[PDB]
Amino acid sequence: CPPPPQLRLLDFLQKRKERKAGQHYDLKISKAGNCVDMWKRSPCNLAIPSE
Repeated sequence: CPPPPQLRLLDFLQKRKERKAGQHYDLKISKAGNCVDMWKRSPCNLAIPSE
């Protein structure tokens, strides 16, 4: 059986997704760029510069 009203948004999204995906000059280099705790930093040990 179909869905009720107020959920037609699912229909819109389903039909829209199929159309296509593309963009020229795509500057993103991260799939996980949508994280939350972006403030965390791993403890990094630098090597002593020569001079």
